Amino acid sequence: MTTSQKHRDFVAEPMGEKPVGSLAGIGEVLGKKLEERGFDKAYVVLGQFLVLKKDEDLFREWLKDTCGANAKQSRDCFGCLREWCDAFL
Amino acid sequence: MTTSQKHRDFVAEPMGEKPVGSLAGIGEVLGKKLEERGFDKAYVVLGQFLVLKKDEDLFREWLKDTCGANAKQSRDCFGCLREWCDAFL
Amino acid sequence: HDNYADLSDTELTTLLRRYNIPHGPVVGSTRRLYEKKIFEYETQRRR
Repeated sequence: MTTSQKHRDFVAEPMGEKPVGSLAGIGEVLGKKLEERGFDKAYVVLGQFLVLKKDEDLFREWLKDTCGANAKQSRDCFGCLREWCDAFL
Repeated sequence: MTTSQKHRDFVAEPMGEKPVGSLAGIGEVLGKKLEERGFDKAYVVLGQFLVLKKDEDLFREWLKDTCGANAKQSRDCFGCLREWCDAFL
Repeated sequence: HDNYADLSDTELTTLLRRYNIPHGPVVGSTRRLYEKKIFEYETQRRR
């Protein structure tokens, strides 16, 4: 899963108030759609993952249906948000 | 804010998969209503707080409108969930 | 299905803005709560 250094950097130190586009799998174009949806910060998006009880099918359908992310980009957010939770939750 | 030892214990160690009724301010009766609302775990409720951008007025209206918590019990959840985030987020 | 339920997330957000009503992310899980908030305000203007 050739994730960018952001995936390891994200699960290597707190998220603080970093921008949504900072989450692995979310690019600048996708971060803009979530931002227009009321998610101007990554911690708001991690909240959605927690509300879905880590349901991978509900999360991927939610992200894809919410912005149009591909099956591939959603996998990076699932493991990226989920691994952060494993070290942090 | 005479919060029970649960408030300090909650922000003193990870939350893990502890039951919703474990959050400070949420009693067994209130934990049952959130549970019927799809929040069988505390980490699902913390997610709601993250989705509301810590908006105290939206959070208190949501918890009160969702279960009927009093202005008093919602204050314990706000500072309790918010302080956990300060140490864990 | 509700009058306000036929509004799309983008249209719902612009409506809350017109009334200057604070809000967070709009999602079916909290969309209903938002539909009720606009109804209460719009009701006042109707009275």
